[PDB]
Amino acid sequence: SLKKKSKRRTTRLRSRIEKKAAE
Amino acid sequence: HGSLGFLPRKRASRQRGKVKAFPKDDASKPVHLTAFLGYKAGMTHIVRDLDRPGSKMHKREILEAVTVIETPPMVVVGVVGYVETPRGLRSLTTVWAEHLSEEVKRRFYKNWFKSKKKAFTKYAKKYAESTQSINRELERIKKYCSVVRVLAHTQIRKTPLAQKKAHLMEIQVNGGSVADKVEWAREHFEKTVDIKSTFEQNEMIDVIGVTRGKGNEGNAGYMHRTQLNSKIYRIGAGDDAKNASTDFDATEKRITPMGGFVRYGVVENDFVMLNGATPGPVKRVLTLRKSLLTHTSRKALEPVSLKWIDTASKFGHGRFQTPAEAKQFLGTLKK
Amino acid sequence: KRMITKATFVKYERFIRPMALRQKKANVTHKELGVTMQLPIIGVKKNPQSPTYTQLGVLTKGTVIEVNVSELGKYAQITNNPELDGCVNALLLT
Amino acid sequence: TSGPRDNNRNKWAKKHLKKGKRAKNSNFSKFLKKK
RNA sequence: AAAGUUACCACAGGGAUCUUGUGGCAGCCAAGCGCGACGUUGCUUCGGCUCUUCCUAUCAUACCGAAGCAGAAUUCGGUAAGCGUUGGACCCACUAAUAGGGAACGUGAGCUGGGACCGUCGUGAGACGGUUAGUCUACUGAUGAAGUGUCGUCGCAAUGGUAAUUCAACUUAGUACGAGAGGAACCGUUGAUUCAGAUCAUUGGUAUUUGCGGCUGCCUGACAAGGCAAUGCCGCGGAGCUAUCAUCUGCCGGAUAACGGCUGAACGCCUCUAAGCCAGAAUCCGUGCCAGAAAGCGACGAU
RNA sequence: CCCACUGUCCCUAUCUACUAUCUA
RNA sequence: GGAAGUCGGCAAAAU
RNA sequence: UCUAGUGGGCCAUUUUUGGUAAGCAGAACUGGCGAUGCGGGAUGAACCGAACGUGAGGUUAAGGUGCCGGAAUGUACGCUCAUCAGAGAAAAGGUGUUAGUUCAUCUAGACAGCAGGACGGUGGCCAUGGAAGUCGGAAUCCGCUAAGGAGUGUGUAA
Repeated sequence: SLKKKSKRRTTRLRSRIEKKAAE
Repeated sequence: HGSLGFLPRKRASRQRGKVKAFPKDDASKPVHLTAFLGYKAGMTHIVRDLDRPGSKMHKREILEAVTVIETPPMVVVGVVGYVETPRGLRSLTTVWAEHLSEEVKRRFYKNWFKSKKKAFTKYAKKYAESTQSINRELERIKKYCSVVRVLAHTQIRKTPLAQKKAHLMEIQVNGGSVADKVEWAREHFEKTVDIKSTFEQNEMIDVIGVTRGKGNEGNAGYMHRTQLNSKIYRIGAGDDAKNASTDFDATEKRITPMGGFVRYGVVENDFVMLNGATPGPVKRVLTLRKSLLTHTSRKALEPVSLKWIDTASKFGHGRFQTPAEAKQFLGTLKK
Repeated sequence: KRMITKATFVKYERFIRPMALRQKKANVTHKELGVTMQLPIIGVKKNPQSPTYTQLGVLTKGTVIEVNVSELGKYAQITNNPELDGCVNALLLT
Repeated sequence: TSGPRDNNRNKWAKKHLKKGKRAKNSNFSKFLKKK
């Protein structure tokens, strides 16, 4: 992070990001 | 709860209050001491004129409770040299006096009576035989070390205390060059340094010591504490009979209250009277140090002239300063 | 519970129609004139969402409602959502 | 009110060190030193 | 003769089961890509006490910016969570202020307050039952064996914690300023609130000092003498404990934010910024204060 | 509601026994 | 000081 | 001929049906899992490789080669400085940087900067204590030039 927030994301969060990118 | 700066609330790991900071050294100032060791005897109440400009009791008198600490002259038995290193101060070497009194020799032993009294025997032998080693060590301190602390011990025999072990400690020698401090320590070897020479009853000093234990509470008590800005009101001399006699009172008397100090005894040596309360109960050793940072406001700068010092019987409801005037007022007893 | 959750206009009354949700005046904007006039809601012609809503007189998007046009009765279609906008904003059928 | 870390208060403390302090304390140490 | 219809439908059964500060609608434009932004026209069960911390989306305290901001008292806007944010019944008064929130069932193993099935009788209607069914760790302190030959003294300080807060009074003043009405501020100074750490000179409280005295009753045939009574009762009572019911003390350096500037290019001008550099907040980091690594260490004494 | 009263409270403090604790 | 405590004179002392 | 076991689902692609504040909902489609360990993705039911007797040697896939970690702190060319770098909130904003694309001036002297002009009818016309270009409302003409407006703003009671 170092900023305020973790760059690394939750695995279910990544997948739904992929889903949101698809639709 | 209280302040979080004092936790973890645990017992102090020392009976004698250790100095954790000394006033900053100055080459402009000549060579002197900064700390002293005394024993708490109790306090009385005194009447003092109030020369406080801008106050509502200006040119008046108030009653102040003032703690009395017996401070017999301290004996310098050695010197310690400190060299600054990238990991902090480090004790480079230590030089002791040739002859050490039994009061300070008792410190090194848990059982002085059963001991063979062998402390510093070969040290005294080598001191008398060859002084080249002592000269080499003192030259080492004045050449390499940047901080000099003199080993001094208290004359506990003069105090009315059953304890015979002297509270040896170090006093940082602030002032002058390092050579000046070394010369000062060598001249003062085996001699005595007096509180009259250290403090002079009108400056603003700090008192440090361990508080009294209150037992177990839902640990509470017996902790190292540092009181700041405790003003000296009078450095009385033990030999002088006018120590407790002011200029407005006369009435030749001694600082020890009639009936004696409760659980301490009678003060016979030089005493110090400090305004307000100080940590620790009676007969506990207290340490005094100079002001680390210079701050003399009107309270810390105004001169003080005592008017009357109470010496009534602190044991019970005492009502007579001295047995002399007590017998003058009271009718003649059967004895 | 059983109550009408949408703004409407005021056995058969099985549900409950809130008085606060009910509206009586509609802001109808004329097409040719391009002016918004606040006319009373004479009645609800037909609600395409549900005939029961039409029977209950629920004011919804696309619902036909008749309002007085004497000062300008004519029908009009509600082009807004009264449940969200908070006002019965409709456009005249002319 | 301003706290003890007030930058101006530290400045005024520095100014008053050489006005009502310092010299009268240095010689005060000197007197008991020559004692 | 009956038949269709029911989203006016009602009674049983079967299936299904991120968020915050900008209104909408209709037109006129409309950079542009039939839409079309900014603009423009209309009209209108929950609920609250304590507690711990934490967030700042800051009520007060500190410092700045702006405003017809003379002064004073304000208003708005920045940095800012260090420090606070009461006492009683929509109030109330105090107060510098009585800010908003989180701990998704804030803290109910801190705390409290404001039935289902079946049956039976039943039209448009509701009741009178039989079964029933709940499930070591952390922190606070306290010792402590041990490398360092052994024991001891005097110290070093890696690291961890931190603390002070707010107000009104004097002077500067009835000056600056103001037609007048009014009326500042800085330096310096004295007190008081809140909090923190101590202390028991004095004062109050405390009584198993069963310390002294007095009273009641009891027991020795009497006098006296004593002894008593689960601490019989009363007065005083050291010592100790204790009390914002008593008393003391509560620190200094830089670096910054907002912001004000200096030199100065970019961009032959200019510019507080780009490289650089000052001034500057109750902020930050140190100092001071507390702890001392129980597997960090030094000097020294003896053997 | 008025009056009186009191550690209910501001704000707790002290004493006593028992408990609690350790030992066999 | 005297119910300001707490939803409240609950318990004590007063009588 | 006869005789066991199976009659679920999950995930994903594509087409399509409507869509809806936004999600999604309905089919079909063949896949992957399901019966299945292994390499990699830091860790993993669904991602990239690969499918299995016990071993030796060689070589690869996917992914990697600063150190933890086996393997170049390789080679070549560029971009980027973040006082919260990097490994849907979207319309935009930025005197942040780099390339281009288009259009403009330019020895008749490019910008920029210095030295000036920046005029005459005319104070055009109204307005009102007054506004002479710059309280304001309509006009917006003009002669001279190298060029000067019925004036770009400051300013002025004007």
